[PDB]
Amino acid sequence: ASRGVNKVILVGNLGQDPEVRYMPNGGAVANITLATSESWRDKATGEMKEQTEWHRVVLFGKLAEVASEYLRKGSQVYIEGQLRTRKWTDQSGQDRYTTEVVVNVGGTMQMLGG
Amino acid sequence: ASRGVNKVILVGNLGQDPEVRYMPNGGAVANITLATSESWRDKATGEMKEQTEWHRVVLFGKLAEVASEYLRKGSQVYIEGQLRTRKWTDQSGQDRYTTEVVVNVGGTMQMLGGRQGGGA
Amino acid sequence: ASRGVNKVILVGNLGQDPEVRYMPNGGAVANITLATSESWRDKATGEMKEQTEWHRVVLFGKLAEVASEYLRKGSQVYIEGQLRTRKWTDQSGQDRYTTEVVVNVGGTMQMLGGRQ
Amino acid sequence: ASRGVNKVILVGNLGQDPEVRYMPNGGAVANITLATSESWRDKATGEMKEQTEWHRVVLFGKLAEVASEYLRKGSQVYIEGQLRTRKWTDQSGQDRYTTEVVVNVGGTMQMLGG
Repeated sequence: ASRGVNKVILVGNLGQDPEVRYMPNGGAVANITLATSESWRDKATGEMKEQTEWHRVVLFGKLAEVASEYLRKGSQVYIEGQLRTRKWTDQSGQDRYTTEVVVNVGGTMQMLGG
Repeated sequence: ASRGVNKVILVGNLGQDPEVRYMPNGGAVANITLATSESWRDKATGEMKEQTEWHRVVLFGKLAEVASEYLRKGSQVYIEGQLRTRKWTDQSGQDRYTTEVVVNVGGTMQMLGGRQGGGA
Repeated sequence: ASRGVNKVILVGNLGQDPEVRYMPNGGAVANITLATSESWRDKATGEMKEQTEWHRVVLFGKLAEVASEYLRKGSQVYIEGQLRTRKWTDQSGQDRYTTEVVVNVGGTMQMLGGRQ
Repeated sequence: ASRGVNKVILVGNLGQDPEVRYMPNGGAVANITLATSESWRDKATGEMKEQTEWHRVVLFGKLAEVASEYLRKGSQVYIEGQLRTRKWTDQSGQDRYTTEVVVNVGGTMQMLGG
């Protein structure tokens, strides 16, 4: 063929309110940041030893809007976007961010969250 | 005591042979780079186009090894790892890479895929 | 292709309290039934129509227990088991049930309150 | 309280030709049967036993067609449908089949390369 399967699945809480914004063509684009966590106590020296990944998801169109009107910090959502590392040059050098992009092929859904 | 679900699923072809290591000379860590692709005929030229994401997957333990013994450039694998963006300071500033880490909760599997008969 | 990938992912609510069982082996086996839902509109025969699949998940070992101690009707869990249609002859004919089996390769996790 | 996430992911080989049908008036419906496998040696016998699940996937629209035109037996596909147990009364009693339904939210893709 010439395609493959690039899929990301997430169940997490927004760590910050939806970071909305618009662009050319007049685009709706939410930038929520999810946080998954995985703990595993045993053999160390003190207290606690948890780890929590922070995903940089990226919504578009409706979802973007939806996110904006109803998503809040603490909420718990299920994302089915896809990996998309994007290059951008900072105030000098080139930086790239891998973000969770939910475009059609996937979709957000929230739970009872908090 | 937080958890949630951080899962990545990939079906793709390695774009470069597998980068394998062993620490402590057995904590094997493979670093294969997958490539997924998504085309479409560009409408304004009518020509063919194709953007292709390159994922940086990371295998461990057995899979790492497995990858090493049987995973070659162009091979097609199914990974079920999880997202793990990790921070590292370059030769000056701080950089972070989001890699596909396959640790237990997931696992690699290859298809007959493309480009075989290695050792002509 | 020689082994393939059989994976099921679910986010749903138990429709009834668990159903723990202990087999000779000594293991515990929870049989919670999840319910996913998908509503939608039309123009043929219906209003805002909603159909809801009922998955028959199957837990083992710890999870089975966990489920038992803290899973009740209405809880919301994330299962990562695998499809497993199993044949069994009823009080006469042969019947087969496709159940969501979570064995190692996957795992349960609940939303809103947990092992806490 | 009217959703959740019901998703099935499969990478497998059709165990035989895709049963391709074109509904009463138009849209088709493919009925390919996937086969996943899981082996292991016997902790005593040493035999290389292997259990293999057979999924009953269901394609629609394009995919259905695609399947028909290019999915040959033995083909290896990736399905991203969702679980859908459906009730039907046999030539007497009530029977229910849990099938892998690929409707929009998912999609078929075959492997090959050679």
